[PDB]
Formats: sequence, C-alpha cells, structure tokens
Amino acid sequence: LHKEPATLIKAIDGDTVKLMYKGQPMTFRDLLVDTPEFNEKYGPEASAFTKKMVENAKKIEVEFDKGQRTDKYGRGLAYIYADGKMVNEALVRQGLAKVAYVYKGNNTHEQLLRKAEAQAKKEKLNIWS
Ligand SMILES: Cc1cn([C@H]2C[C@H](OP(=O)(O)O)[C@@H](COP(=O)(O)O)O2)c(=O)[nH]c1=O
Ligand SMILES: [Ca+2]
Repeated sequence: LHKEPATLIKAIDGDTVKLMYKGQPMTFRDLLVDTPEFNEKYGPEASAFTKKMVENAKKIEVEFDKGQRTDKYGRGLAYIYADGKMVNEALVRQGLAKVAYVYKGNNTHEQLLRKAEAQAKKEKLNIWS
C-alpha cells in the first residue's frame, strides 16, 4: 500500500474525519475499526482522541487498501496517518475502537490491529475496562 497526501478540513468523530484529498473535500471513514457514536459510552473520548491526533499533526496521509475506496455513503475508506502514526491502530491500542468491518480484500492491516486490540484488552483500557 501507498501513503498519499491530504490535509485536515475538520475532525468529525472517533472514526470519521473530513480531509482534502487530491484537492477535494471528502469524509473518510477509518478502515477496520468501529468507535462508539458520540452519544454512546467512550464516544466522546474516541472523538477527542482522534481530534487531537489529526489537529496536532504536521502531516496527514491517507492509505487506501486493495479493494473499494469509497463506501455506499461516498465516504473514503482508508488508513489515516498523523505524522506517520496510524490513527486506526492508535484508537484500537487505546481501547477506544474495536476491530470491526473486516471485509475480504480491504484488510491488509487486520492482524496489526488485532494485535493492538489484544494489548488494549489485556490492559483493560477504556472499552475493555
Ligand atoms: C468501515 C466500513 C464501513 N462500511 C459501512 C457498513 C455500515 O453500513 P450501515 O450504515 O448500513 O450499518 C456502515 C458503518 O459505518 P459507521 O460505523 O460509520 O456507522 O458503513 C463499509 O461499507 N465499509 C467499510 O469498510
Ligand atoms: Ca462508528
């Protein structure tokens, strides 16, 4: 896979962010994870964690997987990086997202993220507390 440039337009919630990609505004949904909705337990914490990560980054990048790049709602589907650190993984490692929505052929980082989730669960972090 390849990292590509993007710029932050606006934080949205734990697993979605508005980015400018190839010069066009888009909503991106993070591959392979599910954060709680803002209205649910840990939802506010997941949103604040993603907000800080993307706002503080000097460089945002997106990395598409091998399969579909947009979902049925028109959201980009990608791994999002903030100064080289994957947001998707960092949420899972902190117990602020579960590994989820693992569709065959857009799942390159699945085992990396499942290892992060095992660690968060062993630490009883957040959703796993
Ligand atoms: C993460 C992901 C979500 N989706 C769709 C499945 C879910 O459909 P439904 O809306 O019908 O439940 C929805 C979950 O997104 P949210 O967790 O953002 O609600 O997004 C994909 O199609 N591909 C993906 O890789
Ligand atoms: Ca969600």
